[PDB]
Amino acid sequence: RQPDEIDSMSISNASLLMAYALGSSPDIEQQFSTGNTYRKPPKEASYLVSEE
Amino acid sequence: SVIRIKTNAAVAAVLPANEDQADYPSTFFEGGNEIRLYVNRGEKLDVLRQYVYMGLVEKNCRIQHVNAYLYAVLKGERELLEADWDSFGHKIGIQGDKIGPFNLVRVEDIPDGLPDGKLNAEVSAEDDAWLPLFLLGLYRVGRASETAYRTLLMESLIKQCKAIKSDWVSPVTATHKYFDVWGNDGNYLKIVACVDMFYNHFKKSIKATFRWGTIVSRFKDCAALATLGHVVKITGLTIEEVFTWVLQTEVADELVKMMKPGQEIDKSTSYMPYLIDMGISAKSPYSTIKNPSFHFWGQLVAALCRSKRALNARQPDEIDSMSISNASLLMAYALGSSPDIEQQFSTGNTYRKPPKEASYLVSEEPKNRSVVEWIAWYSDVDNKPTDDMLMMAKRVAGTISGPRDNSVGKWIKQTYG
Amino acid sequence: SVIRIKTNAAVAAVLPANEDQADYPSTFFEGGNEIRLYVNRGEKLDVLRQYVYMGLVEKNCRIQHVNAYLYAVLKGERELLEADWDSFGHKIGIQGDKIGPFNLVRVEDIPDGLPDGKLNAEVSAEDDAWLPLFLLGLYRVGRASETAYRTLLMESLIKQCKAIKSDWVSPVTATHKYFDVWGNDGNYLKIVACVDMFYNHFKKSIKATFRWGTIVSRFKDCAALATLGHVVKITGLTIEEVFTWVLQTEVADELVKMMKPGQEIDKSTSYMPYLIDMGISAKSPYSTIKNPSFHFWGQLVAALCRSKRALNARQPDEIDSMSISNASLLMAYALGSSPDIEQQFSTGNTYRKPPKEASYLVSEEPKNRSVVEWIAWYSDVDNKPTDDMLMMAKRVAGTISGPRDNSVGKWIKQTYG
Repeated sequence: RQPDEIDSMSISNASLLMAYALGSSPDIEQQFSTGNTYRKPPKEASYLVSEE
Repeated sequence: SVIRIKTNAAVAAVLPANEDQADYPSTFFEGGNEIRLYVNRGEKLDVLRQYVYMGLVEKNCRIQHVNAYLYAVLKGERELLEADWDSFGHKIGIQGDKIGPFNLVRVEDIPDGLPDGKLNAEVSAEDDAWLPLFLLGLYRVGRASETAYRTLLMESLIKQCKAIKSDWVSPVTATHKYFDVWGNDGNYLKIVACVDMFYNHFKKSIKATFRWGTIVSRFKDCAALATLGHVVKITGLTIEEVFTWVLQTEVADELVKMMKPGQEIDKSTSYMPYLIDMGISAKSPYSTIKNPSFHFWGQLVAALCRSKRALNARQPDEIDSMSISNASLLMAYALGSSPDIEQQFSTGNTYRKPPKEASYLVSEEPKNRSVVEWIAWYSDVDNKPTDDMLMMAKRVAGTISGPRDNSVGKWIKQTYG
Repeated sequence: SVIRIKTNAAVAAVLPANEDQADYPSTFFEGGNEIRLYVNRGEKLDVLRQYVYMGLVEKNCRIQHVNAYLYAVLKGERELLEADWDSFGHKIGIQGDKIGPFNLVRVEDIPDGLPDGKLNAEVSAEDDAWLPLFLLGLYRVGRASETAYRTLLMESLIKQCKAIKSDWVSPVTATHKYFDVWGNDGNYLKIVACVDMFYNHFKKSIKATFRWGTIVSRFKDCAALATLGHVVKITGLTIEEVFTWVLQTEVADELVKMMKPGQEIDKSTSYMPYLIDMGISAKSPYSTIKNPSFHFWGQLVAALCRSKRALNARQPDEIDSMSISNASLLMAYALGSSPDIEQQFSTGNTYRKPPKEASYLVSEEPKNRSVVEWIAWYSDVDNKPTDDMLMMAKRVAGTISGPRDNSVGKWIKQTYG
């Protein structure tokens, strides 16, 4: 149920920003390994797609 | 090193309500080494078989009768041990002696519950060929609730109409569910488990036909192990190679909890598969419900890999479905971009002789199935699926002629398609 | 040789629940063990012939009667052994002797189980031209369960209506299945196997017509051998060349276990074809269920090579089908891109006269069927099928007018098409 008398216009906007962030950066980290490495992350600086 | 949360003035620590854990089969045998069966022993076999045979003719068959009879007919069926049989520290039999079907559990005398009524019918001194098979067969029929409940009784009647000569009236009701009570009796679950584990060891014995209706008791509520084995066979990867692809931190903790060493999950002829029916453990940790976030992973990977069996796997609500589905498509699109394609036999010729020229920059798609090379490749696309990648997902979506509701097949249709 | 698996702290055990293997014909007869047919003898032939006819006219034709009768009527049909007959070390007959149909197995008189009842009807005593053929032929009707169950009886009725003169009453029921029980009797399976193996050797004998209805006993639960033989004929490759194409590491493992040397798999005059009916093994290693991933391989290749029988080949659940289908399509498109075209006869003229080309830059498509040239060719396209390659797959998809509910026939239509 959508609760009447809330900032429905703004709360829906903040919710979409959080939902689109979880999908654009999923919980994607390897866990197990057989003696192989860890993708050696070099900490990216900037992608110009949407500076996402 | 926990991270504290503050606000515009002060800290506000947060913790929600908890949830329940699971039990393990091995912990029960540290002080309570012996299982406790309770069957009525003292009445003669022929009197017990007729107490059941008139309870079977009536849609009102009590459970104390079926337990007392099955202990009588199935107690002399001893068989030769060709090799020591010892699991979880409780040895069952030394080499060269005949053990019976009931030496797997201590047979304690029943609490005073001697069966009432059901006056004996005519002489059925030859009906032991089917009676244990029928009463054991209702456990399989007691389970199914859908139209398979109709199919199984017809298959069960064939198993016993073949048993005597030709004639067999069918006392069993077509659709009444009075024998569903039998699955709630803890002693009846133990005798049903003893018949299956015993004849799984002596598969060559003539009485192995009784295993119908009790084979379902083996590896019960352990579907998470079947999911791990299903992924290994369909993916073509080794069991170790499947573990490296567990891209979620939460899915690994659920996969780790099932792998606790001293549980004898490996090797047959163990007490672990029958942990629940024997009472060895409540709510088995290998059940699908106890580790849902791992159950969706892999089963979705098997789907995307054209399983057709994973498509009817109820997607478990309350998991990181948005992220688990992304790791599955990357794993599924890696298995198709590097098929298990290696020469095996040879008539005297050589191999593709790869010289490893650093890499090809077409889409720098790795030519191997190693997770490390693929995760680094997937980061170049900002961890968002590529065109080609969604295109395979629509190809898998086209095989789902009709999904089951709220299933993995519905998930592939709504998300990827 | 297991590899170790770590996480962010510690190692994790990597073993799932196990499963069981199959037996081999050679391991039996390792002690010199004899097959032991166990049938009740000592009763007169004519009374057993009448005990059977007075059960056959009714819907209750018990099997102890048919076993005792078939041993009586069919023991003495001896035939001229023109050459030594020796399988698995247990010699059957020396050259030049009258042999027999029942000397392949020890007679081993049964513990007293003599059939009761069914008093004799009128005397025929000359109708053995059809009676063994019907009871042996009724085993074949025991198998089919669909409308072919009706078609086989029509073939059985014509075989015996022609047997007497013109007249033939048909005691057999049109559809009742009281004789489906007969296939579970171990003695009946042994006698039905002896008639087929005996008359497979003496094909010229007049009583070889009895072989109808027992031919189903040959290579039973050995469909993987029929699949391996089918690919050699449909693809046109030599049996050696088919082994070289096994692009999956798993498909090789079934062929290795299927080829165990001392099993007399090649020899006709051997005990191997009757693995199930003779009791030599309780689970043939050559069954389709015992060798998955090989059964999907080849049968999909036979499909893709436009075989009409492979389309109804049960796709084995729980395999790496996504990878096998890629290797299968690559093999099928190689047989079509270089058909066996070498000239054979000649009037004194020559052949395609190749002057050592060694390299054409069209698509470097090899002109031969060697696996090595195709694997290197497939590696240049990153082990993904080409346009031209899928275009052949759509061509095979258009001939699949209607698939059954699953199997490879769904594969060519659903994925490649």
